[PDB]
Amino acid sequence: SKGEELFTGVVPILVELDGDVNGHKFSVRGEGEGDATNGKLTLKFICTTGKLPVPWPTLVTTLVQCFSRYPDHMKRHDFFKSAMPEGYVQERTISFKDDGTYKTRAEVKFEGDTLVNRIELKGIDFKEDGNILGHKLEYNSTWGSPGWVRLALCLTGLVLSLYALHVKAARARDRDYRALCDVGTAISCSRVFSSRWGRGFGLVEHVLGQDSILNQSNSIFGCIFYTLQLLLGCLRTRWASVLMLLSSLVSLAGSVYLAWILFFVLYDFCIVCITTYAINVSLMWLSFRKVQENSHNVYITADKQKNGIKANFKIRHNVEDGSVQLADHYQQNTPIGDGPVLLPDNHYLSTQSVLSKDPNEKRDHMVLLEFVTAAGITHH
Ligand SMILES: O=C1c2ccccc2C(=O)C1C(=O)[C@H](c1ccccc1)c1ccc(Cl)cc1
Repeated sequence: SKGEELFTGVVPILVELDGDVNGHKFSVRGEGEGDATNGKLTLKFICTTGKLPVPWPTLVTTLVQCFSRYPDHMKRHDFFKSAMPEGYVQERTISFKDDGTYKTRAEVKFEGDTLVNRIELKGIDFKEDGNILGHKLEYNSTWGSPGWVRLALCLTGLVLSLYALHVKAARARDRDYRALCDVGTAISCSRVFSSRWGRGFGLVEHVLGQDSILNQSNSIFGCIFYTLQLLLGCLRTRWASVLMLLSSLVSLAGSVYLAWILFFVLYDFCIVCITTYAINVSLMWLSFRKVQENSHNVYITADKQKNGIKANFKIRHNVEDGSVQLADHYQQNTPIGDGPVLLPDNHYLSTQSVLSKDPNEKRDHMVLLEFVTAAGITHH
């Protein structure tokens, strides 16, 4: 499109937002530059009216997708650049799960040589004690709390593993030892842990042999597993999530096998064993959900009825208590001018944000670095 030649250089950016959230009114100004060739934008935002009544991360999506890098084979699907320089109107509803809602309207046009994004934001039905009005979101921290849930599952698993190990040693030093989990002649964790399936899952011998250092009491694997689940719960990166998922899968397989042993070989209803199986399914589901929550894509489809596009996506904001806050975005773009625009096939934008602070800025502010690439259409 013709508007493309407006984006091959470095473009200055002005962003102006006036907001009102549960009656707390505020203004934000941002300035910076966009480099669509690299899909890179760098902007600094100031709250001009004082302290921002909402967390900065929640405003990132509102505070210029024409700076996305569309690969050469997808240039015919770049609506945002084709609406320039006249621009487009971008409207959104952002629904925060179990809390309030943002409603936004923006005009994005060229004024002289400046790309200008002017926004009105109205937020309603927010909880004063919630994560938003309560300022409980993490800004950019790379480690933090694991969350009450993960903490309970992992600590419980760790204590039960510790006691299991203690039982195995005590029973090995005394046949008449009766454990806490020795409930009856048919419920004896002592008998379970001291069975050959109590070491290396009764499998490590047949593969790596009996001297292998992997031939540890199953509860040793328990200690390491729950410990790593708990520390990985403290990291805020993709790879920690995948590791949590893989370890959860291994624990799942081992738990299914050990349950089969419990009911069809040992004829034992080991209450502590069933409990660790349940905890392990819980962690399986949590790591599965975590991996799903890792996706940051903007899903774009053409809207012929408005000669523009529509998009929807989910943002997950980290909460200081270790939980996550969902923000369901629904988005509409319509051209301002009357010249031709590109209506794309289905695709998505992949975006990466880096939030930081300016050590020299005394006003409430956000430094933002962003890389955005279009994808979702295979080049073949
Ligand atoms: O030694 C064991 C055994 C022998 C026969 C039948 C069942 C089991 C176990 O549950 C197993 C455990 O003790 C052990 C376990 C049981 C109870 C509490 C903490 C740890 C365990 C290890 C790995 C997984 Cl993934 C699940 C459970």
